[PDB]
Amino acid sequence: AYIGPYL
Amino acid sequence: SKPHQWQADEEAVRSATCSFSVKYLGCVEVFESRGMQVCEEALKVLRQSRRRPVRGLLHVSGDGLRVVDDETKGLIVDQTIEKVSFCAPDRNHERGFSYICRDGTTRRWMCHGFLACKDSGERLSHAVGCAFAVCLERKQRRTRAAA
Repeated sequence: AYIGPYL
Repeated sequence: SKPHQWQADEEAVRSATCSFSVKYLGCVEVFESRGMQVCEEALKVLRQSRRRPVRGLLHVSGDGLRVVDDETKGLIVDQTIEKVSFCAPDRNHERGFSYICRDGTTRRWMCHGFLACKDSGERLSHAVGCAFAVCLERKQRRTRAAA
């Protein structure tokens, strides 16, 4: 996705 | 809504001062609160349970999501965005999302769920999606190798 679901 | 108002909100978060309507379901108990697979199921729990959804607006300001109803006028998720476990949109299959907080001040791994009011992945998704941007604007997040 962006930051949440990854970073 | 294309270059006009969307350009504003996209910057609001940058300066920490945005917001968008929504029906924040509530909160549930979990054994993770640190992932995405838990959010997909967590939201489902918010329904099966008795976590009636609010009818107000999410106070997003690139610092901490402070969802508040438009009836009781009370803060539901009074947590910092930098401290919270962050959010993770279900699967953008129907404009669904869900936050998560590792205990902190919510007892334990408390999973959260909130379905966008307008429902169009263009109010909370991109709004809060950037809310964290201000937190780790330089992608300080340590998930990959990096260099």
